[PDB]
Amino acid sequence: FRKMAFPSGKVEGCMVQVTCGTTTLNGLWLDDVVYCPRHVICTSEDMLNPNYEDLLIRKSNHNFLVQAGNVQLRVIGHSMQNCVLKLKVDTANPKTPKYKFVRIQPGQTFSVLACYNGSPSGVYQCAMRPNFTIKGSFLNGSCGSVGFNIDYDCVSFCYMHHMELATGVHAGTDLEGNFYGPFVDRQTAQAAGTDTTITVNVLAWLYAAVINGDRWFLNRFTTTLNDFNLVAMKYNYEPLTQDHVDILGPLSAQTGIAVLDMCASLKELLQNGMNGRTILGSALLEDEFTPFDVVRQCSG
Amino acid sequence: FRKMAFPSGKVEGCMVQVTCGTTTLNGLWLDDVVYCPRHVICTSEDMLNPNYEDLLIRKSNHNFLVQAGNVQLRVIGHSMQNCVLKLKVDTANPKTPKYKFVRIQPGQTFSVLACYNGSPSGVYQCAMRPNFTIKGSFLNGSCGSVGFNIDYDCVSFCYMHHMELATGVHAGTDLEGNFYGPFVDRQTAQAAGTDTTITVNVLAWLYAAVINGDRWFLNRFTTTLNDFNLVAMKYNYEPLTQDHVDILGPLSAQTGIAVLDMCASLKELLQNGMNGRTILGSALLEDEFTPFDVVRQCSG
Ligand SMILES: *[C@H](O)[C@H](CC(C)C)NC(=O)[C@H](CC(C)C)NC(=O)[C@H](CC(C)C)NC(=O)OCc1ccccc1
Ligand SMILES: *[C@H](O)[C@H](CC(C)C)NC(=O)[C@H](CC(C)C)NC(=O)[C@H](CC(C)C)NC(=O)OCc1ccccc1
Ligand SMILES: [Mg+2]
Ligand SMILES: [Mg+2]
Repeated sequence: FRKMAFPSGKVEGCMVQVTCGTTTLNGLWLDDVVYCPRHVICTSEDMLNPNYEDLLIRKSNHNFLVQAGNVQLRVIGHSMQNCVLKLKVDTANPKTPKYKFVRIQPGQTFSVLACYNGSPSGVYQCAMRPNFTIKGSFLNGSCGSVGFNIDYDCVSFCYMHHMELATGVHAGTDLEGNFYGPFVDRQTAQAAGTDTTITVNVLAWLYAAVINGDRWFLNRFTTTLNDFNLVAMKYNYEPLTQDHVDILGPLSAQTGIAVLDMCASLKELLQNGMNGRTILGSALLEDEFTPFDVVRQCSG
Repeated sequence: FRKMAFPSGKVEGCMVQVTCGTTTLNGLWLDDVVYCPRHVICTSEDMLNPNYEDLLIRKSNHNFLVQAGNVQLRVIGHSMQNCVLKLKVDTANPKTPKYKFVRIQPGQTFSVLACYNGSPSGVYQCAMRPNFTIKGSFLNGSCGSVGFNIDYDCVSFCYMHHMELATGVHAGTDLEGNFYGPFVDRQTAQAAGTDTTITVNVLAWLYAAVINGDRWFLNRFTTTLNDFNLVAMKYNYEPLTQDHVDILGPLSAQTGIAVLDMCASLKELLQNGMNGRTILGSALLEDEFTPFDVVRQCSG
């Protein structure tokens, strides 16, 4: 059981480079539109307190330099949608996959194609934290890298990288420019607030462990939804609902282990620790696998 | 700091499906040759004790069905090289990237494009263990999935998946068909032997932690190569050499922390445990990042 990203080839064909002034970052080229973070128009001084409407008014189509590999795209229109800039270009991307723009929920996962200067660097699998941050690896110039899921042949774009809030914690928007969480694209200190552990993901991962022969943690107890959620609150785990029980149905039926039974095992993991032992090669409870991720990786 | 795979698009364009009899698996289509595990010619009974030379003699070009998406490739020659079958087809793959075949060393890393029926499923980053196994996620029909590294525009293929030795541990060949380790492509029980922790990778990861602000583990001590390797042997860590010290040079110079100083810190991590604390969000020492992987992810 590995943390698996989606194959990134369909997204690789959409990455371009966007330059305005001296600032360069990544753009997503779909049909005849290039999407990128609006702060590409900012100077370093601008970023401390930008008036984006005023700043964009001083830019014309020809101040936006868009480069797809080594061919240069002619910008014929520009528009601000929330925190994203949409650059109308004169050429439809011939590599445009079937795609949708989706806004994901906290606790769902996606792949990130980290890019620099319009060039792919690596791919990794992320979860949208309950506090709407992402724990990623993003260096300067990675802005505009996108997060996505693939359903057969259709790419569902769900995230675009905008900013680093603190060491190792990042924030961004959907592809309509709306930030996930309360963040703004301004270089002023911003609080993310208390995060929580994604309970249903932890349970899915425990099922993954059972499916892969790892079962030391299974205990003699059961529990109730309410009894468990009292334990969940003390450990800053999200409350478990019947919706979550339902989504775990494939895993509970595959293993013959009732969800409430697994909750009892999790509760004892929480109150007693792991005692130097290991689950699926990890010494902490992993919460960045959704139930679908587990079924997917166990279905091929 | 995330475990990052290479962008998989260049490899996606080379995956095909290979069927012989009822057995189907993945093939790698490069130029006018398709590479795949030779056990595609085996029945379930054959796999218990195959005579591959005898079994292949009963197959002609037309018993090999090769499918690239929905177009079918005409097989005009077949050849066994070690444990790999090479199927000469009548069409060069128009998506063939610049590529090399390389045989990696234990402790080096690579990306795996897990595939089923010739179709990409996911990508993840792996290390070749010191005992020449890989800890991956491979279901039935994943054989022929390949491991690779990318240097700018050139794909270095280094691994092809052949078999599961035990729950969660896998074995395979280079692209010349030579198994990594002592394994054979036969369904008989096979020992992998004692694994060891990749010391130089652990040290690189500790540097990654310092680069990312995580430094609680840094201590007041230093040590010597010989003193440290006495501690390494007791904990089944590979001995550290001056070659390894040299490769850590970029990280030691970036952080201002001497390698032997970090070894002292690692030694105390080893003898005292982690005391419920965390390094880069992990509760165990991670050894599947090479020094180059760390420089790469810290260089963009
Ligand atoms: C885009 O490529 C780049 C990637 C970063 C990893 C550098 N992002 C930005 O340039 C972005 C532009 C502003 C207008 C949103 N700024 C940041 O991401 C910035 C980087 C940190 C290291 C300063 N983060 C930020 O401003 O968060 C708010 C903040 C302010 C002051 C102190 C801490 C946090
Ligand atoms: C290819 O797609 C497939 C992927 C496996 C994950 C199923 N591999 C094989 O079909 C391969 C063919 C043989 C001739 C190498 N067999 C295995 O991989 C087999 C699977 C296990 C679950 C039986 N592993 C194996 O034979 O290892 C040796 C062995 C034998 C007996 C008991 C334990 C281990
Ligand atoms: Mg912005
Ligand atoms: Mg074989």
